[PDB]
Amino acid sequence: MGRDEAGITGTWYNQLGSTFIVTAGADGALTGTYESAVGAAESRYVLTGRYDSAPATDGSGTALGWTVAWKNNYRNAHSATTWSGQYVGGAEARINTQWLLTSGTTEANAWKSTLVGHDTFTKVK
Amino acid sequence: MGRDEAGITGTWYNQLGSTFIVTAGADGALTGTYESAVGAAESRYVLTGRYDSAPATDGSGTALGWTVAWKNNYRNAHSATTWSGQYVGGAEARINTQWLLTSGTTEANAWKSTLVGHDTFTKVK
Amino acid sequence: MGRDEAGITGTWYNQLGSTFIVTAGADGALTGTYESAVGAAESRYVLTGRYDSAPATDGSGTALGWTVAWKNNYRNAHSATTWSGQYVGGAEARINTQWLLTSGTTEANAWKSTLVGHDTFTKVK
Amino acid sequence: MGRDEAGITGTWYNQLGSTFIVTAGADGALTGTYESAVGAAESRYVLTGRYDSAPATDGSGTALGWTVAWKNNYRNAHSATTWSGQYVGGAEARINTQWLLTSGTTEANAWKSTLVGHDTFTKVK
Repeated sequence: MGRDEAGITGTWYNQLGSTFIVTAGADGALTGTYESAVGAAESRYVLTGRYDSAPATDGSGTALGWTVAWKNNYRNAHSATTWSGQYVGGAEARINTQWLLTSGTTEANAWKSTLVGHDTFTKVK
Repeated sequence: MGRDEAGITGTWYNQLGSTFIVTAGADGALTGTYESAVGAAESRYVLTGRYDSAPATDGSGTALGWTVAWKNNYRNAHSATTWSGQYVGGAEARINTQWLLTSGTTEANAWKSTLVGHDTFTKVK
Repeated sequence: MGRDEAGITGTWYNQLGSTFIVTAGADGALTGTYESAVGAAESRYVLTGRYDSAPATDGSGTALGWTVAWKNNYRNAHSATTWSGQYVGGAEARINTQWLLTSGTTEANAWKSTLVGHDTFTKVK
Repeated sequence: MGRDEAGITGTWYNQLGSTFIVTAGADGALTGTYESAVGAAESRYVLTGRYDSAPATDGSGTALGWTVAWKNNYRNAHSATTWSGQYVGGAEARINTQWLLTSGTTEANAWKSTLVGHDTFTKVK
C-alpha cells in the first residue's frame, strides 16, 4: 500500500464549502467525486488524479494532483480545474493546493481563458 | 463518443521535447503516459485526467486537464504536475496549457513548493 | 485623493511574518519597502506598484499589484516577485494576493524559473 | 549603471500585439507605459516595476517585474496585471513573462478574481 493511502482516502472540505471525496490506490491513483459550493457547478463531478505513493520520510508533505472537467448530467461549464498540491498528515491533516481553471474559448479570447487560485482542504467543516 | 475524442487521442509533443500519449474516453476520461525531456524524470509516467466531452460549437476550444505524479520504477521526484488547458482542433491542432508543479516540502518550505509554467503541445516534432 | 489611498497606506503583515510598508499616491502609485520573513532575503527591499484609484462602489475590492526585485545592499537573490491582488476595507481590512517569483536562469532551466503562491496581508500581527 | 539597463530600456512587443515602453534606472527602477492590444484597455497606462541591476554572469537571465493598474483617463477596468519574468539579452533579445491579472470583486466572487497567463516580449513586430 501507498504510505499515505490511508491518510488521503476519504472526504475533504475546502474554505469555500466544497466537498472532495477521494480514494487513493496503492499504485498512486486518485479517483472520486468533487462537489463545488461555488460557480457553474451542480452536484457531483468525476475526478481523477495521481499522488506520490512513496513520499520522503523527512517530514515533507506528499505531492498530488487531480482534475475535474465541469460536465455531468446536470450541467456543463465548458471548463476544467486542476489542483496541484501536497497532503500534510497529523491531527490537523490538510491538503494545500493551488489550482488552474481553464475555460474553452475562441483563439481571440484565449488570453483570458485561465483562472488561478488556492484551496485548503481539511477533514472537518 | 466525445466530440473531440478522436482529435485528442494520440501522441503529442511540447516545446521542451516531452511526449504526451493519451486516450480520450467517450465519458470524459483521459489516460496515458507522459515522458518529460527535462527535470527529475526518466522514461514514462502514468497520467490521468478529464476533458469536456460535449464542448461548445461556437469555435471555442475543449477544456481539459491531467496529472502526473513523478514516481515510476526508475525515479521518484516527490512531486506532481497538473496541466490545465484547452484542445484546439484543425490542421495545426494544439493543446495549449498552463501547469502547476508541486513538490513535497516541510511546512517551513511550503511557500516555495510550487512552480508554474506553460506548455504548448502539437501533433508533430 | 484615491478612494482607498488612506486605507492602503501603512504597514501590512502576511501569514509568513513578512512586513509590507506602502504609500498609496492619489494618482495610483504604490511605493514603499518589503521585508520577507523567509527565503533569500535580508532587511528591506524597494517596492513599487499601482492600484485602482477609482474602484467600483458595489462592495468590490480594489485591484492592485507591486514588485520587489530581491537586490539590496545586503543580499542579491537574482529574482523578483510580483504580487497581484485586491484590497478589501473594513474592520478586518485585508490585501489578498497571489504572487509570481521569477529567478534568473539559463534558457535550459527557464521551465523551472517561476514559483507561484498566495499571501494574505492584514493590519495586525 | 545597471548591467542590462541599456538592454531593457526601450520598446517591446508581445505575441498579442501589445506595446511595452520602459526605462530601466541604474538603481533597479522600471518606469514607462503599457498599451494592450486586447481586453478592457485603451491607449497607454502607467507602469512601474523593478529589475535585478546586478544579475549573475553565468548566462542566466535578469529577473524583473512590473505592474499596470488598468485605469487611465479613457477607461477603468477595475483590475491590475503584474508581469514576472526575466530578460534574456542577445540578437534575439526577449523578456519572457508570466502574469497575474486580478479584478476587484465582492468576497463571494473572489475565488474567480484572478486570471493567469504568459507573454513573450521582443524588440521587433
